[PDB]
Amino acid sequence: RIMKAQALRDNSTMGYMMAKKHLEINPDHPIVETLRQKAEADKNDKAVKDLVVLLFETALLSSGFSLEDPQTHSNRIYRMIKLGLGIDEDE
Amino acid sequence: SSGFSLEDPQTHSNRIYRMIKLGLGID
Amino acid sequence: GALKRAEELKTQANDYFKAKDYENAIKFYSQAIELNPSNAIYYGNRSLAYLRTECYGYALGDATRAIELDKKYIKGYYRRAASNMALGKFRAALRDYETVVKVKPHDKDAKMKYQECNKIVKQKAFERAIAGDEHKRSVVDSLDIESMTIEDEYSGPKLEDGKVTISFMKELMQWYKDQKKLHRKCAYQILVQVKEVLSKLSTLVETTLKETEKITVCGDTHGQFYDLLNIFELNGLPSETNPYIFNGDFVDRGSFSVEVILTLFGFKLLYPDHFHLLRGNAETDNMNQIYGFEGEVKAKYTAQMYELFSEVFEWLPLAQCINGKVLIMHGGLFSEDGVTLDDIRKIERNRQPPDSGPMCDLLWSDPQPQNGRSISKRGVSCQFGPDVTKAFLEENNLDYIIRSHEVKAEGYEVAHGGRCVTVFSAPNYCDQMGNKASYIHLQGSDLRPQFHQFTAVPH
Amino acid sequence: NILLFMGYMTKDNLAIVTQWCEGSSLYKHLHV
Ligand SMILES: [Mn+2]
Ligand SMILES: [Mn+2]
Repeated sequence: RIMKAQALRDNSTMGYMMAKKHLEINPDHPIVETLRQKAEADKNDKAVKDLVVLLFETALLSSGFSLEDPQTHSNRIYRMIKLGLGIDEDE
Repeated sequence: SSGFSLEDPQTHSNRIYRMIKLGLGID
Repeated sequence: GALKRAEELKTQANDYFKAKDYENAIKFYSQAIELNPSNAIYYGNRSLAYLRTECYGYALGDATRAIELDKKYIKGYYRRAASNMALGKFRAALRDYETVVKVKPHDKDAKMKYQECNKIVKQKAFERAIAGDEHKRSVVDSLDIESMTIEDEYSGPKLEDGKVTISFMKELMQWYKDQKKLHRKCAYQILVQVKEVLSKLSTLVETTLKETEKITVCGDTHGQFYDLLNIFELNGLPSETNPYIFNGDFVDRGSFSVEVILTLFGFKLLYPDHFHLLRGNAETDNMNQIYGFEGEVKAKYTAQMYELFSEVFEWLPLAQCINGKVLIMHGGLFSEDGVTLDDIRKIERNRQPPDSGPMCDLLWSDPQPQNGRSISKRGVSCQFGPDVTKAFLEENNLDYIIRSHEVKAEGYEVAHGGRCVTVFSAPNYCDQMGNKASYIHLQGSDLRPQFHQFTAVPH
Repeated sequence: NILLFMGYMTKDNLAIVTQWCEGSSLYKHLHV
């Protein structure tokens, strides 16, 4: 975060100095254990691929990393808001 | 969306983990 | 009135349905409708036998008829909902179930089935909301070609989305005699069209060469157009009368390599049926970087051009089979003799080649004199002598295999117990061979490699 | 007459603090 804001710094070396991301899961946690059961039920369910990506972006943000494009993210939110807010027009 | 950071990113993620739990039917 | 026997028929048919005597139930149900065409109950219970037998087409039909015939048959809507759940018609199931329950609150209820419907649609709605994964916005979204910004500093003719005229292609070859380059909107537009055609072509190309027809086959070019300039001029331009096949290795090195694929991709649009391009074995981003082709692109154009060239390049096929009798590959033989033609059609494109399995048998196998099999390195698991090929060629009905990995004195050799052949297009390939080159000529009447000797050495 | 708003006369600080890479030793890149 600090490096990306240095007004006069040469950023051509960012591909070298940025670290690779590791993901840690809490196995004792509800969402994670139900995700195990659903992933075991069918490995290729696109809903598991959707849920895993939504969890990943949320974790990324709370861990201090900027999102690559925040509009993708906000749009997922605006769709979940509709579902709870009682929009009968699904369109 | 506008480029501001959050004052505490945890409260925001918790609102997400609640919607996710309701959507899945966990609680 | 006919109701007297329709009562017996429906009774006997409900008793047959309960007794699992389904054919007899359906017959006596049909006969009850033959005596009363408009009793909604008969269509109701007939639709239940059609749930039980999975005769769903007439579950849907007779459930609809039952309700059309009596709009106040509440339990008809209920049985329609049962049909809808069996068949996934979820919104209709909710509406039917809601009506039934408010009319009939109960304990052995319609409402467990309504709660199953509720739980299913709740999760499916959540899945529709969190769904990305239709995610494939194009490399060229916002249609950069239709942003105009035309220049014609080259005095270039407009090249349409229709097939590029031969007259320009001849001019383009002259623009290489003169070290001159295409305009960007035309270049983007051809790369879009090239993607669109190439991505649909089979991952193994299949072609039948008639007895009276002859094909000229080409090998590694190392991104120098001079050699193909001459063969096109020498063996006939690559028109329908010169159905060339090129064994890739164009971005193998960079020198005129943009210009090489840029002309080949021009010709491929004009004669797609006759002109066939494979992927070479020195061809991935990894070598596009090492030999500076990525730099040529980034010098001549902004980096999005390299993303489009990456997309375009990723659709190249690995192999071609002539008459089901000759198989063209880059590297050499498969790790086992059991490799089967439809399993080759099931190889997954839109990935880099691996260092194991059929894709780097096709690119990085590397035939020997000595009999057996190699161990995993060099973009590979295995490389070979004759013995596995005796058994491989017997599965698929092949005669011999064509390869383009290795330089040889006359531009070719027939090798591998006589079951394999070499070819390539560049004479003086490298620091590694000062070779002559050749083109294989193949006739449907005579597939023994025949040759054109190419001594036109650049550099 | 009024307490009028002041568009604040801002300052732009372009100071630098050096950063250095703990790069691989020759041993590490050669044998590891
Ligand atoms: Mn090559
Ligand atoms: Mn090679």
